[PDB]
Amino acid sequence: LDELKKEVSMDDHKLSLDELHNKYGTDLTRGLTNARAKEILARDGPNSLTPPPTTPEWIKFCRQLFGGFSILLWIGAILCFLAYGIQAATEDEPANDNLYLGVVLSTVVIVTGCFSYYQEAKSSRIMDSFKNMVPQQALVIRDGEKSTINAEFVVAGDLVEVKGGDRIPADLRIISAHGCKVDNSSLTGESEPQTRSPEFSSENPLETRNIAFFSTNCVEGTARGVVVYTGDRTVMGRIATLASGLEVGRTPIAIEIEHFIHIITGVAVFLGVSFFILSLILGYSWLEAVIFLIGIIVANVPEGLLATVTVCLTLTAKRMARKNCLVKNLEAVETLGSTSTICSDKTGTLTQNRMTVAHMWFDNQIHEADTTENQSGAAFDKTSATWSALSRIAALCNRAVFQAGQDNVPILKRSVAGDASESALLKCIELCCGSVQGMRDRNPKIVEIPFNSTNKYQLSIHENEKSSESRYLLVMKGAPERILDRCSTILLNGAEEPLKEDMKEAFQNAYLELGGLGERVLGFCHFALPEDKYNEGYPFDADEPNFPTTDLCFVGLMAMIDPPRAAVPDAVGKCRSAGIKVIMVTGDHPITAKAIAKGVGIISEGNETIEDIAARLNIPIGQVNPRDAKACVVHGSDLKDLSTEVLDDILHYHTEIVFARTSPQQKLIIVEGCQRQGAIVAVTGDGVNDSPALKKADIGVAMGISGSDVSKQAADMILLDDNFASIVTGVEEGRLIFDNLKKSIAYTLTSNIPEITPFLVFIIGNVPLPLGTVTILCIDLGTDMVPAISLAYEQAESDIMKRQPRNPKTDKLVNERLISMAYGQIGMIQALGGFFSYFVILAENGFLPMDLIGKRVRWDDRWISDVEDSFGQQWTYEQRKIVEFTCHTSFFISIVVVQWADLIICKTRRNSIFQQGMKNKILIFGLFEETALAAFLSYCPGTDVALRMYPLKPSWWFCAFPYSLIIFLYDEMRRFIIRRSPGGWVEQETYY
Amino acid sequence: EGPDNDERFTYDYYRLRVVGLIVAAVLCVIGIIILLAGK
Amino acid sequence: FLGRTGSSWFKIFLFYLIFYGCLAGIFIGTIQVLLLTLSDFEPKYQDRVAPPGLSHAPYAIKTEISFSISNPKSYESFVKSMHKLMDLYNESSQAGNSPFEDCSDTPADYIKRGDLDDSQGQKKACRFSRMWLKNCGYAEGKPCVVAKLNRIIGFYPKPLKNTTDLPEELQANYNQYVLPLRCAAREKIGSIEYFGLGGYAGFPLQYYPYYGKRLQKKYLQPLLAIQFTNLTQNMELRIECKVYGENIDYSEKDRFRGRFEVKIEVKS
Ligand SMILES: *[C@@H]1O[C@H](CO)[C@@H](O[C@@H]2O[C@H](CO)[C@@H](O)[C@H](O)[C@H]2NC(C)=O)[C@H](O)[C@H]1NC(C)=O
Ligand SMILES: CC(C)CCC[C@@H](C)[C@H]1CC[C@H]2[C@@H]3CC=C4C[C@@H](O)CC[C@]4(C)[C@H]3CC[C@]12C
Ligand SMILES: *[C@@H]1O[C@H](CO)[C@@H](O)[C@H](O)[C@H]1NC(C)=O
Ligand SMILES: [Mg+2]
Ligand SMILES: [Rb+]
Ligand SMILES: [Rb+]
Ligand SMILES: [Rb+]
Repeated sequence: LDELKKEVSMDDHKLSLDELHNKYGTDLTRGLTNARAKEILARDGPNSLTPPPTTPEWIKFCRQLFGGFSILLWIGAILCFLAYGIQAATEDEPANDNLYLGVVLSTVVIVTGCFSYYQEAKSSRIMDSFKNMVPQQALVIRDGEKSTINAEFVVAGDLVEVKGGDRIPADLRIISAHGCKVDNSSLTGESEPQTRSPEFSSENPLETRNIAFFSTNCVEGTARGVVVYTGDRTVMGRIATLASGLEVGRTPIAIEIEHFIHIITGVAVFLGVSFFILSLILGYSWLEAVIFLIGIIVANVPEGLLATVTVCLTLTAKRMARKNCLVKNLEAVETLGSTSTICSDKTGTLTQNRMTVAHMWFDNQIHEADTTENQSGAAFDKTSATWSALSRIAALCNRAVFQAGQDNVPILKRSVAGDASESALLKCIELCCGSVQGMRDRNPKIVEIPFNSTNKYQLSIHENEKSSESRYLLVMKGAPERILDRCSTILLNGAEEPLKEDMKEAFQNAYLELGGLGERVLGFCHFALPEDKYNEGYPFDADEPNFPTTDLCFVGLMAMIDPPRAAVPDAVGKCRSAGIKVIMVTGDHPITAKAIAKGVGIISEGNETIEDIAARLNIPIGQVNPRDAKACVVHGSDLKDLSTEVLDDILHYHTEIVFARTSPQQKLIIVEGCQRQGAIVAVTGDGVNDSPALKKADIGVAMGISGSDVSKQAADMILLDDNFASIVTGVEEGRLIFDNLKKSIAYTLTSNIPEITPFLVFIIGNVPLPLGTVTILCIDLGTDMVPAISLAYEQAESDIMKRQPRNPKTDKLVNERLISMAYGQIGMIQALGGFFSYFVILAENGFLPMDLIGKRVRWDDRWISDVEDSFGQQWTYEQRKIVEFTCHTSFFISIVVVQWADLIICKTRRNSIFQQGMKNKILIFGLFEETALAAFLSYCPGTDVALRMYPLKPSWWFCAFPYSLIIFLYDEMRRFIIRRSPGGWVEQETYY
Repeated sequence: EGPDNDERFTYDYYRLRVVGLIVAAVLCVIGIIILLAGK
Repeated sequence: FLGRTGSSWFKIFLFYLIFYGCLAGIFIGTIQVLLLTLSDFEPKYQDRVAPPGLSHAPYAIKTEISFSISNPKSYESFVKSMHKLMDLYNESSQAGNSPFEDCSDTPADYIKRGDLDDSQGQKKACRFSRMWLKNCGYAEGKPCVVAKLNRIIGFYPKPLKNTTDLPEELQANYNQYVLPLRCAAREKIGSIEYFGLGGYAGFPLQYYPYYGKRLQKKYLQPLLAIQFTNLTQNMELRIECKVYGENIDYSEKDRFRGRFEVKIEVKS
């Protein structure tokens, strides 16, 4: 469906003005007829974007109500009402058991539904942001007259007019223009104004001057044009549809959840029906056969687990909110940890998005300035008298000014009225020479010639601030070579000197080096005009050369670039040390893209492209073995004629990849290419041209300050302070939460065994029921909750940023090793500790373990109010039941006591508690509150009715203590083996 | 005692409940203290 | 195979065999020590049987015994359980001076055979003749229910003293030696008739205290036969038999805590 939109567009900028009118039945001068425009409206439809059909929240909520655990809990809830129905008909049961348990279980499903619904959130308003880029109104020429109309009423063929400050209402063929410049950052991510004129200037319509696009704005001048595309058919309207239309897809974390749901659901249905038939064979009435099944359901399903996961995710997202990293989708909290490839935009993401002075060439020396936002570098020069001469030209031969009321904000961050290069120079001098306004007050400008297309230079004449002179100084800047052809002397370390071929060659060298760094280079020179030839009232003519512009003194060079953000180089290296592949994907030109790649460490030192090898060896590129080149730089124009299989080979064959001059669909294609190889991919960006890629990414991260509204709609995560170091933190947090989820899951599952085994022995042994159904829910929904959550606050056991990204195909959240430990080893020890306390309670009340076998028949018989114990005493029905429920209560408390040790062992997968310590305060809180809850549930009056919880005698609490301790020792010995031999036996069997 | 051994079939479940609830409360307070060591 | 290789499948079996073996051996060990802390003659706790339950022979479907006099197999179900109990109180079962003793044919005081020790043989229990149960196949019309006080080791059932008012106000009040049992329904549409030891409507105190199964096997607890020769027919009659005493109490939950709940209906 969207495969059409993933392709490069076709256009009609090649046609003549006249020819273009024939195609759209239009007038170049009079414009369309009121009738013809209305006709075309009904024909083509409105100049608007329609949002894609969404899934209502209704269906979204209910889709969770049927996912493995909820299905089993539904079967339980209904099976409760089943047994209740069968009762209400047969023998009038005045009880509330099956009825209430059926109500409780149905509530558990609904509430669990809210948790998973909260986790599976999708806040997407892509198409809405795009719609915000179409103006409310447009100016059209109809019947030879200009009028404002609803922009939706704009059709292909009419004559539209735009001017500085307004949004392009539709894709236009420029037919007339006067000084028109446009901001195409929507399509390129670059905000430098692009001229628009009627002349065709490139075969590529996205590069030609005679096309203006919807989603962009006119920055200055005026233009008229013929509408060629409207609504969804515009270049960026298609990007809108592509972006808004892209299928979301399941996250890595989501896939893991479903996976263990299958496992646990599997064992649940297995043991469920495996013992349902095992009971009927033993001659159990279907009346009972279902009651046992309900218990089996409740025992096997970890009722509180899915909600635990959600809370652990939420708590991890809260910590990241506190580092200026907003998470829109709870699952995106983990994806960053599983990320193996980052596709990053350059401008406004890796870079500050601001022309900044990078180097200066004066005194036959290359000086480097500090490009960082917060200025974390050092000085270059202050002493040289040459510097002050260059500094003066940079301030004086400059027409840029700071906007009013910025004195509060830092120099480099403040808004400037002017072109990017003049702003850069302004901020450079203001920083290291103080107030520039001061320099422009001490040296009043009397005449100037602003930068001309033809002159290729800008000159200014000022009253020298010096009192002993107060004469006229000439300054000029422009193209380095043009400035050179106008110089005779060079200000070396203070004093001038003739411009010999020697210094002239050093100039060329300096010029070539700076240009090689992808930096824009300017020349600077001045000339102190002779006093006798220029009186204090001498008039200077700016129109006609009234003053010399030759034999001037060359002062120096200055170079500039849109520099990396301070934290970016280090963040890139850190991603790469964690084994994450970092690719650059930018709408910017290749020379600039490549230079920043080396600056931030995308391309490491020494690595070459095929073009680099060819130039170094002075040989044809076809003569170069492409396998000798680990780095590559792909232009979008070449990308366009490559198949995906060939794109896949590029991705496979290079470690250091730069995709430059890419369109928005091309970014999507590169992302998909990476994913196709089985990689989890993150995208980082800030422009509307990142929207499709951000949507398709497993996780999209947008910049918060510099980011466009669209990009932040398309993302899963926002960096609110533009701190790229947050990606590094995000991946670290993502890995940590992945491990801690394992700990929390094992902990929760472990207690399933002591809830399953009592029901089994109840059938096979014919003893009184050791633990009840209600009692199970008091564990999974009550006591285990805070402890399970607390594992989310566990510190790393080792340097997680030192390991490679997990293999999502092999490294699962829940594997066989977890089940073996939780179900086969620790849970089994917990089961016994439960049974022990059960036998203790009964034996101390007169029913010794031996006489318990095959007694349930008489025990449950409501009409036998005289059962004989081991000592020959006789018990009524309600009397023995009180002891039985007291057994449920102590078995319950036994679970809590054995979960103490389990909580401590689940703390660490490898390390010892004596190494990791007990610095998790939430965990300790869990221990205290868990025990408080259990005690309250046993001793609070009335709980014997609502939950069948009975007061325990002090000695009862200590039954499971020896089992709780064996767990601690056992797991500590086991992990001691793991560490002592990384070989594999204990490791490959039990290492979560 | 002999025929007056009524105490043999008696248990102070009332005190046990009072003590049990005291303990539960104090464990609840202790937990808050440790948690609130930083929020 | 599914998971691993044969070598791995073996090792995982050798482990869980030794592992579960140890766990079973430990579990058993903790059961040993538990038993080691317990007496053979007396349970550690008795507060959960404390107030004695009162149970009867007619096995009630739901605290009810409804049947038809004009039908044979209508009551043959209740006669099965009635027989089961009384069959134990046979004279052939109580033979010789061992381990039985002839006790007062009239309600007497308690009998202490020492302590709950094995320092003596089987503590000798009082004989009880089912022949003390006058009038009661059993009552084919108007049932002859048999009551019973639940056995509790070292329990001395103490009758109420005639200090103040009483339900069966002072009638045949053998204050010193009888634990009374008065059945009731207002709703007085019946005819209560009690049979027992010495002809009294109670339990003779000479059968106490019970020394337990280990120290007193073949021991016999006193019975109290109750006959309802009601002149009514074809209606559910809620009859409650209540025992009175210092050590006797009741509960709204446990409807068998020192009392009966019988729903007789001679639907004939
Ligand atoms: C306990 O006493 C009952 C009294 O009914 C015995 O029942 C006797 O059963 C036999 C054989 O079935 C009959 O011939 C008699 O008529 C019954 N009564 C009597 C008085 O002998 C019963 O057998 C006795 N049980 C034991 C174990 O001795
Ligand atoms: C109540 C009692 C009788 C039930 C005992 C169940 C035992 C036999 C179960 C419980 C957990 C189970 C193990 C759980 C995990 C694994 C790892 C997997 O890669 C192979 C099977 C294996 C090794 C299972 C084998 C059987 C097992 C040990
Ligand atoms: C009980 O049986 C005796 C004979 O043993 C008889 O005289 C008497 O009438 C019976 N009593 C009743 C109330 O039927
Ligand atoms: Mg950008
Ligand atoms: Rb469970
Ligand atoms: Rb995404
Ligand atoms: Rb559990």
